[PDB]
Order: sequence, then structure tokens, then C-alpha cells
Amino acid sequence: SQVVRIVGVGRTGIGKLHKSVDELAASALKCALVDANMKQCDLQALIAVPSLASPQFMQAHHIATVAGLFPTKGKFIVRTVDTGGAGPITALGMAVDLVRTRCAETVAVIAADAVLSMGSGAFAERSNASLRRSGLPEPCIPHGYDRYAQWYMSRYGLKREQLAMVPVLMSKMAERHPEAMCQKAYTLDEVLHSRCVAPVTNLLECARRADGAVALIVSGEAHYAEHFAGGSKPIIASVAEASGPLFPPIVPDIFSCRHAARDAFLSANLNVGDIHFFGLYDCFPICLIQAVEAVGLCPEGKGGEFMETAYNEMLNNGGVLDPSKFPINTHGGLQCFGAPWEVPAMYNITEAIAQLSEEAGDRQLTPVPKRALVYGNGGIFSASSVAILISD
Amino acid sequence: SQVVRIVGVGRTGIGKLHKSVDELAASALKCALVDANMKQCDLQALIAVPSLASPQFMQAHHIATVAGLFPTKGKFIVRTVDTGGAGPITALGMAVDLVRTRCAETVAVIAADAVLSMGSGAFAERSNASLRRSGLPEPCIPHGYDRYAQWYMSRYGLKREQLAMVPVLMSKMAERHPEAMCQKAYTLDEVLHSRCVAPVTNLLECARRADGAVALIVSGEAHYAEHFGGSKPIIASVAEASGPLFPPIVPDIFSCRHAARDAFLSANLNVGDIHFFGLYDCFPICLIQAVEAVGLCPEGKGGEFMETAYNEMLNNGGVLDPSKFPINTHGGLQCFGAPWEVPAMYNITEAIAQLSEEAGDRQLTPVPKRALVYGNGGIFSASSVAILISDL
Ligand SMILES: CC(C)(COP(=O)(O)OP(=O)(O)OC[C@H]1O[C@@H](n2cnc3c(N)ncnc32)[C@H](O)[C@@H]1OP(=O)(O)O)[C@@H](O)C(=O)NCCC(=O)NCCSC(=O)CC(=O)O
Ligand SMILES: CC(C)(COP(=O)(O)OP(=O)(O)OC[C@H]1O[C@@H](n2cnc3c(N)ncnc32)[C@H](O)[C@@H]1OP(=O)(O)O)[C@@H](O)C(=O)NCCC(=O)NCCSC(=O)CC(=O)O
Repeated sequence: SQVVRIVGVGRTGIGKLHKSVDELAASALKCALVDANMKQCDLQALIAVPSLASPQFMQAHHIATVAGLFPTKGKFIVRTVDTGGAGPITALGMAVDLVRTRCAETVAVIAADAVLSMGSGAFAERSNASLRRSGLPEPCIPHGYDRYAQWYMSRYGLKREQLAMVPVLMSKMAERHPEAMCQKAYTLDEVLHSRCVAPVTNLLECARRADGAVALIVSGEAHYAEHFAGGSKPIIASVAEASGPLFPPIVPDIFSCRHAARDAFLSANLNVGDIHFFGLYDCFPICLIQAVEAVGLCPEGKGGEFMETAYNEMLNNGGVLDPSKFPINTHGGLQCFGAPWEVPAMYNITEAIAQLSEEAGDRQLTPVPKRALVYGNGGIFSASSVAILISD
Repeated sequence: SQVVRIVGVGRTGIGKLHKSVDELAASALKCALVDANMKQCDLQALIAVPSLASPQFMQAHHIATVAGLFPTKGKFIVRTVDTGGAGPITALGMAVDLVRTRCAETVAVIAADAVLSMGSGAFAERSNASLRRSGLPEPCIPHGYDRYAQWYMSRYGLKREQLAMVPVLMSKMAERHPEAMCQKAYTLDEVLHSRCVAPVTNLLECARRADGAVALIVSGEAHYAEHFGGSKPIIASVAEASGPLFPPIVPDIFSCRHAARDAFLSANLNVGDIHFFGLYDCFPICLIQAVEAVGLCPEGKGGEFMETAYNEMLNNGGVLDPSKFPINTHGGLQCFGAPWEVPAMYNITEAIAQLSEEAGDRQLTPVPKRALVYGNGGIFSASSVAILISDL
């Protein structure tokens, strides 16, 4: 096949940054190049995902032009891809493909957005407009996921309080991350008594609006060692995708994460027991609950109980959530770290790399994980992208 | 490695159709499935390009959902890609890649838009907004290409009248195509005396706004024969290259030559083996650069290539013989129609018509065995080239 690694990582801060999407993208890319010990001229491709704050025709080309990558010497392949929040991992798979087919020896993958700075009114309008023809009441995306949550409750007996436990657990993780937007952990009642957004979905269960950008540099192992030289630059062991409808009608074969996860495991010749860090998309509680089931951390229908077990162990440990007992989204995820539209799957990757390189600080897993699984989700369970990262 | 064919083609009409983008996409896909002797359930992937008339989050997913592809039984991979008007050929390359890596045995590639029905005011605003930060005066895209045209005139001695000859030649082709929006050929003076859009670019030299959709079905040769020549051509190769989204000017900015060269090497063919060319012609300078890039004439001689054909046309009783100018026999973006990111599809469909001997009064004799198609995005920002052959 040929071994391909994430050789560079760079990102901006997260929050209300008062910067343009182009500035954030450019800053993230520069950080990534420094992290890779590379220069602009060493890049042979660039892949990006669209922005909601600043929608732009041929986004990747726009970013590349403004950042001053042109004119280049030799070949440069640029591409914008849209699979929603699955994008960054989708783009990762494409980057691997460009390397293996020898279309490009090195690839930059960039995601950038500013949905907190854009204002609540504009965000709500554009995010709702994203689900035309769905029949979903506003806000549409939360209502779409809420409809799947209610189906889980009816089908599998998922409890309302088990959904609400997700942001509690994520807030416990987030408060150990210096940059996470949530710096104080929630109580279960606080989540349950927060503003109602949809019948079984409250405000503190919604993905947290943020500005932010992340850039990844992908390269063949051999090429990188020759010119620019484990866990800090992990091997992309596999990437797999699967898809579903953009909005709900409900049958279990609609969900695509399990198929994507299974294909990623087979591709990498690994199993769930070999993975000791999980960066799992958590735009709403039902997404994370379905994710842990899909990747095989627990049986089908037992995701809610998986959350409750961790929540109870947290309460019986003096309110402390031990990462070793819940090695998932140690950064806080979309719930409590932040969610810049199609960006935040990048934070599953960056947090995985931090853990694999033993640079996650107070969030650090012990023993150091050798292998990580990351998961990005787009639309309303419409796009699944799963990748497995290994140190060696 | 493994032979992959375009096994189905379907499209709507072209013009002012008064239909939604979703309706056009859905209609084109149904036609393509019938043309492939396939059903929805036989599709394992769908790739699409964004629409200007109806911009939509996760466009491919949106189209797939509204068209009723879900729920699916097996795996289904959906993806939206944006490389401007290069898109359809970019997507074609990705489809081939999905087949070869066995992620999907069959792939639908769809492009749909309605930029004529959307209204002149909305089109102008959105097309201009596409070039933020460029510094180009309105209309921005024509002015961007106009700046490159002026550079060609200064650098290579390209004549103003040679630019204007492009729509003349395209209008001669278009009037032989029943559905082409231009049904009466232009004179050179008529082009030169038409409304000025940019210093060296007039109205009849601009890409013709149209509504339209096209859908392609891609499949491995062996898989298709088990379950379901020129009419279903082999995708011999696909190659891409990119450049800045807008101008500052150096010759290494242009990427079509690199893309063309890589496609030829990939396919193990040369320009002399190709007897039909579907070349992107959003403005005269694009086609002039295209014929040079693919090797139909030397660098800087594209203007003279047009004049030679124009003069031979005048000395042949005003008749443009396709055998002496086997290029865009449909009329291209200039005179067939240009639905934003769609019209590279018409280079593919016209190529297939020629290869299958179903091009009517436009038919090349002898029947071409091999065709080259070229899509261009932005302002010489994206190049996508593919070579189609009837048999090995
Ligand atoms: C919930 C909303 C309808 C309305 O929230 P508002 O922005 O109006 O709230 P606000 O900022 O005005 O003020 C509310 C107060 O609570 C805080 N607050 C706001 N949102 C919060 C959240 N998610 N979690 C925790 N706290 C939050 C604010 O800081 C503020 O605090 P104080 O007042 O104390 O300062 C909206 O945020 C929304 O639509 N959220 C859903 C996001 C979404 O759908 N994302 C895409 C998921 S799909 C995906 O992930 C990928 C893909 O694109 O496919
Ligand atoms: C030329 C324009 C500025 C002006 O268009 P208007 O809508 O104002 O046209 P109008 O109102 O003057 O039209 C009045 C008459 O002229 C005709 N007419 C209109 N446009 C024409 C054209 N291009 N060629 C020939 N005739 C044309 C109409 O049929 C009508 O006929 P009658 O006389 O019978 O009434 C615009 O169409 C334009 O921007 N065109 C270029 C589009 C573009 O840049 N596309 C992207 C290219 S880049 C690319 O392709 C790559 C990528 O996408 O990335």
C-alpha cells in the first residue's frame, strides 16, 4: 500500500476570535507547516471544506490564493469537499489516496469557520436553510437529531437522563482543557433545566458555536524522512466512509457509522480492543450514544447505559471523570470544546495526536495509547467518516 | 489495474426550463439509469457539484435524499466536490478511484443548475460574490479572463479578432445541434460589435447562461457485463492541476498543459491518437489556451489556430467542416449553453455521441475511437482532463 502519516498539525485558538475565515485558515496552515518542518513550496496539494460564516465558491482555491501559495513550481492539486462534519476525515482519506496514486507527495487538509462571530441571527438562518425540503421545524438540525433520539427512546428504551449525561461527561473533560469553551462542568439537573430547543434536546446538549481553524499536513513516511526529518506524526492506518439520508423520514440501516467503523477496522487489520483513544463526533447526545455502539465500545442499544455507568463512576469518584475509564473526547468534543460547523472533527484528530504523543497534559491517558480511532459525522447521520491512527 | 467505463448517460434539455435544481438532477439521474439498464438499488455511490441557483449544504446528500435513494440496503457513499467547471471531470476521476479501491462498484456523477431561470440580477450578484478579495471590477469572472486575454495579446501577439473568432466557430457548430441555445451562426463583425463586457471581451464571447442537468453512471467493465463500446466508453485516464482563483502573470500559472500531459501518459496515448476534443470555452482565451495546452498547436499559436479554421470556413461557403476542426461540435459554453459548473458534462456527452456515431449532422467521419475532454474552473484555477476510448 505505502505508509502515509499525518506529519504536521496546526490550529488557531477557539471561541469568538473576530477574524475572517481566510485569516484563520492561513494561520492554521502556517502553524502546521512549522510543525511539519516544511515550507509552502513543499506542499503539492490542498484540500478544504466549505465555511458557513463565509460561503465561498471553490473554497480551497480561494484560501490557497489569499494565503499566497501561488505561483507554484511544478504541480499543485486543489480541491474542496463537502460531507458536512465528516469532511475533515473524508479529506484525510482523499489525501492518503493522492499520495498512494502519486498525484501529490504532500497534502494540506484545512478546515476553517467563524460561526460564533457571524451572529446568532445569520447562523440560525443559514443552518436552517441547509435543511430545505426536510419538513423539520426550526432550528432544523437539532430537531432532526431529536427525531432520531426519540426513536432510540421508543426502540431501545433509552432514557431522557442518559442523553443529558453526555454534555455532563463532556463538560468534565472540557474543564481540564485550557482552551475549551466550557470551563465549568455541568450537573445533570443543570442540563435538564436548560432552555428547551427540541422535545428531548436542551441548550446545553447542543453543539457549541465557535470560531476556529485546523490544518493537517499529510505525507508518505519515506518521502518525509528523506527530506524533512511516531505518535506525534501518526500513521493513517485506514479511512472509511458511508452515508445516509440528509434528513429523517426510521430503520437501523439508515445509520452508517457502524459500516464505516467496520470497514476501517478491517482495512487496518485491527479491532476495537486495540484502540485506547476515541475521538467521536458528538454534535448532540444521540450522536455520541450511537457512535459508541457503532464502533463497538458497547452493544447495540446500550449506549445510554454506557453513559450512565461512566456518570455514576464519576459521582462515586468525588466528581472526577477518570479518562482511563472513559477514553473518549478528552478535549470536550463539540458539546464543550467547540464546534465551528464542519471543523470540529479536526479536534478529534488533534486530541488523538496529543494523547498518542503523550502531550495531552492533565487529560493524558496512562498508559500512553498506541492507537486511536477518530469519527466525523455530517448532516443528520447523513455522512460517516472513520479513521484509525497508529504511532507505529 | 482494472477497466472502468461510463456505462450510462442521461440529461435534461437546456435553456430556460422553469424547474428546480433538484427536479433537473433527479430527471437526469433517472435517464442515466435507464441508459445504463440499471435501477437505483444498483448504485453504490453518488458524487455531485454545487449549484449557484440553489446553493445547498451537502448538495449531493440533498439531491440523493429528495430523489428518494434512501433508505439503501448496502453501503452508499455520497460526496459533493467543488473545483468550479472542472468539477464533472474531477468527480469522474474520483468515481474511477472509488471503483478501483473497491469502495463502490458503481458511481453516479451528477451536475445540475438553473442559472438562466434564477434571473440576471441574482446571477450577477452571486457570480461576482464568488470573487471576493480579487479586486476585479464587475462582472468579475469576465474581467478576470479578460486580464489573461490582454496578457496573451501583449506576450504572444494574439489579435483581438482571433478572440472574436471563437464564438463564430462555436456558433457554426451550435446551429447543427437541435438543442443548442444558439441556432443562428454569428459573423465576426456581429461578435465585435456586440455589447462590451470587458475591454477585449464582448457579450457574444461570454459563456451562455442556461439551466440544465447531466448524470453519468460509472462502473467497472467486468462488473457491468456480469449484471447489466463507444456508447459506454472506457475512462482511459483522468488528471488534474490547479492555479490561483484570480489573477495578480507567469506561464506556470496555467495548469491545463500539466493536466493534459499527465492524462496522456496515464493513458499511454498522444494528441495524434485523439480525434475529438471537448474543450472548455467559457471565454475565447480559455479555448485558445486549451488547444495549445493539449497540443493541437504550439504555444502562442492558438489565435492563429482559430483564424486558420475561420478562413477555411469562409472559403468553404461558410460551412465549418468538423473534420478540420473536431472540437466542441455541440457549440460549447459559448453557443450550446453553460449552467455554471455543469457544462464540462456536455464535453463528455458530445464525445460519447461522436464515439458512438450518434452525433447526427455533427458526426465526424471516420468515427473517432478516442476523445479528450477538458473542464476548467474559476479563472484558470482548476484544470481537469480525461481521455475516453471506445475499446482497448
Ligand atoms: C441553540 C441555538 C438554537 C440557539 O443558541 P444561541 O446562540 O441563540 O444562544 P446564545 O449564545 O444567544 O445564548 C445562550 C447562553 O448559553 C450559552 N450557550 C449557547 N449555546 C450553547 C451550547 N451549545 N452549550 C452550552 N452553552 C451554550 C451562551 O454562551 C449564552 O450564555 P450567557 O448568556 O450566560 O453568556 C443555536 O445555538 C443552534 O442552532 N445550535 C445548534 C447547532 C447545530 O445545529 N450545529 C450543527 C450540528 S451538525 C454538525 O455538527 C456537522 C454538520 O454540519 O453536518
Ligand atoms: C454576459 C453577461 C454579463 C450579461 O448577461 P445578461 O443576462 O445581462 O444578458 P442580456 O440581458 O443582455 O441578454 C439579452 C439578449 O442577449 C442574449 N444573450 C445573453 N447572453 C448571451 C451570450 N453569452 N451569448 C450570446 N447571446 C447572449 C439573450 O439570449 C437575449 O436575446 P434577445 O436579444 O433575443 O432578447 C452574463 O451573461 C455573464 O456574466 N456571462 C458570463 C457568465 C460567466 O462568467 N460564467 C462563468 C464562466 S467561468 C467558468 O465557466 C468556470 C467555472 O464555472 O468555474
